Amino acid sequence: LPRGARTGAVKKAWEAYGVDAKWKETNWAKKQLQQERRQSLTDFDRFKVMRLKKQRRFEERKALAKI
Amino acid sequence: QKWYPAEDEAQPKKVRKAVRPWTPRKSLQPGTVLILLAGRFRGKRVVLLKCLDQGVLLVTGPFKINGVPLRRVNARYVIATSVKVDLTGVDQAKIDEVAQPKYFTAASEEAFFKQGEKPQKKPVSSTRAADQKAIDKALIANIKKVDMLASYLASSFSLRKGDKPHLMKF
Amino acid sequence: MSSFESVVVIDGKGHLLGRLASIVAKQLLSGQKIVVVRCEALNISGEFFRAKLKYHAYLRKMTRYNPTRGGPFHFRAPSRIFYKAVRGMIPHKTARGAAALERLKVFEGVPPPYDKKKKMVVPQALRVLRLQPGRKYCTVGRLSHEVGWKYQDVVARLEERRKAKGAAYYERKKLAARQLSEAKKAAAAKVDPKVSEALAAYGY
Amino acid sequence: MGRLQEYQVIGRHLPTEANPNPALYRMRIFAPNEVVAKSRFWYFLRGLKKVKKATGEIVSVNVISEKHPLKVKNFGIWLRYDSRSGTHNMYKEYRETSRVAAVEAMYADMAARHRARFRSIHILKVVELEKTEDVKRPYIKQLVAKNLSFPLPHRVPKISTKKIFSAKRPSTFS
Amino acid sequence: PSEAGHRLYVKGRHLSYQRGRRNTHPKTSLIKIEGVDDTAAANFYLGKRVAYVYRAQKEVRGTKIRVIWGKITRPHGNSGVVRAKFTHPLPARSFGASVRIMLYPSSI
RNA sequence: AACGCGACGAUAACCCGCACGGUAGACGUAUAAGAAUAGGCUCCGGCCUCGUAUCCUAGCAGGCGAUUCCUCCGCCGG
Repeated sequence: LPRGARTGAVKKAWEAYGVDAKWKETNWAKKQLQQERRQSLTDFDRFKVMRLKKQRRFEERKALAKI
Repeated sequence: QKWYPAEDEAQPKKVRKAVRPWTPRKSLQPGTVLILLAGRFRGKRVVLLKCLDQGVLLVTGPFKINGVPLRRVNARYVIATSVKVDLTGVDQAKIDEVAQPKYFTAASEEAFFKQGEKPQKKPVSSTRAADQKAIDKALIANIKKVDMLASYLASSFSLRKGDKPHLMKF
Repeated sequence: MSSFESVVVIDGKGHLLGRLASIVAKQLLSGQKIVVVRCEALNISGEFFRAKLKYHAYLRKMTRYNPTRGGPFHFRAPSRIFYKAVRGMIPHKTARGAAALERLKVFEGVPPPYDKKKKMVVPQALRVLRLQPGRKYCTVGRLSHEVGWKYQDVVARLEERRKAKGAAYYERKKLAARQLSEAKKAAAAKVDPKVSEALAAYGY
Repeated sequence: MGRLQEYQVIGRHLPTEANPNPALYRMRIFAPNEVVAKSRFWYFLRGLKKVKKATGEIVSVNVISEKHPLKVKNFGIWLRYDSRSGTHNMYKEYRETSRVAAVEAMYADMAARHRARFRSIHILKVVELEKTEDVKRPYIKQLVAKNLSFPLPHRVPKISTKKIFSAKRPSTFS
Repeated sequence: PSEAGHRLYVKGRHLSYQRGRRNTHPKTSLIKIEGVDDTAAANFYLGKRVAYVYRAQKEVRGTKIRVIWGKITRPHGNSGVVRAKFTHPLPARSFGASVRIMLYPSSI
């Protein structure tokens, strides 16, 4: 990136290097996307997760008891 | 009337306070699942039927899902949840019947001898049980189609650790 | 973020003295029970000798001290050096003030009730967050040891024993971390994958 | 002193029969608002010449905005302050994106290292250093040096002040 | 069995009265709501009902529980503390005692 | 320390009458490495600003009977 580059020149390097695609792969963004999706959960979709983690947990325990 | 005014009790002046219809919040719609916060059915999730006058709300359980009958409740004492159920097939004529104000409102030997005794719990009436069944018949059949709503409505709302209601989206 | 706990245990290592004392005294008055462990590992800013003059200065301005309750008594252990700090920050001549100190409970080392419990930290009083890197600091254990605390080698040997018990705790927690992660991978093949995407679309 | 702005203040003597069309003096004044910019203008003008506010009028007050506030440049500020000992002259260098930002930098810097307030401090000349090697100053010199790249060790992370208790000891590697 | 709770209130602590250095006014009390830390979060809890529940060591209605009711009037400070007005002022020895903040009246 | 403390030895019962069921503050009152902050952890793949996490969390304040599961919890003994 050239020093002091104006907005057009940084945009040229932005699209060429693909900063947005690399940021989505970055683990910092996945934690952010997990956080935003968690915060948008309504009360009825909170009742799914209580029911739904229970179903997932049951296959975890016979696997855990196996080993 | 009959009597001359026997004292100097002045009549009140004509007050300028006309009664105007109550405008409910946008989140209250027919079919919205509601969370009761006060009363004997606190914490219970219920389904709204009709918005009545002066902040009163007509709400059913339905009875076979959680146990809440046809009842009234105040708007400020309830929380509206983003899930909305369908009321296709529900009798609007029967709902308009149970929305009337008269519905939920209504010296001898036996009078003297029952002084101090605790009154016996009178049971449910035939019409109250029959109107309940007529309203709910198309209601829980609607509830079975949407997945996990039956266990949702039979459950009770509560707050866990870290549950901050100013951040919870309902 | 303003959570109410039953009792909160504060690890004392790497914490500055008066900033921990100011935060603790506000929670005691608010109604929080406080337990402080490792009072010998607390830190006081500045060089060691600066701590020595203010120890000599406190004994200077008091004629005929009580040997048992005060005077050089307060400096003869690290637990009660901290108790002297919290007491000057609390209305101790009031019954609300006395009640706030009964919520406090300070120790040197980690007693057996509190080594199996979780020890939190206070970010606003941590030495490495508040002090400049080149600034020099002293430990309250070596302040009390040069005043007359007698059990510095005692609390050391009990602490090196506690590390050894803690080493066996991780080695048990290592094996649980293997088995839990393995069971997560093992049951994911039969986790009914209509529902695995449902949890991923909700954040779990 | 605050978010100062630049002000062009032009004024002249109230005309008489003897001197119609007076001389129209102009001054550039840094001030937080216009009523301070006009006050500084009459303060200086009575200092050099005999004109005063009572016998004078102000013909214009205009804001001089930055031509390129998105470009970073070096500023040389000539200066004059009155201490207890007397008045002295010095010259500071600042690196900001605007002249009012450099004067903001000066006023905090001069009050810190020399304890000089707004009344004592007189602006002499603030001018953009157009070309390198006209920078006469060491801490600016290392910044204008070739391929600047420094680490950020021991950065204290933002922990919210209302989270009094923390479960994990924070890390200072971010 | 459910093995779940029944709490429908936010937890709070009675901090003090409205006061200066030395002039305390008992008719308004200060409450620290759990989870609120800015003035923005305190704006949610305004005009919510607030109950103070205690025990009295005598049964008057078959119960030793007595309640004092109130409401959250305005935010206090920048840290989420709120001002509460009750029917009667809270005692004094309840400084640092539990307070139940209800979720009614609701506008959600 | 006679108004601090630890270990140990030896150590108070049936009958008759009659008065009542605190605590500065429970409501999921769940969560043990150590050590450093010019570093560290690990499953050795990788990972650490973020405890904004993990566990637990449905039913008359939580019933009855099933279908169905050998998961979770509790009491006594070794």
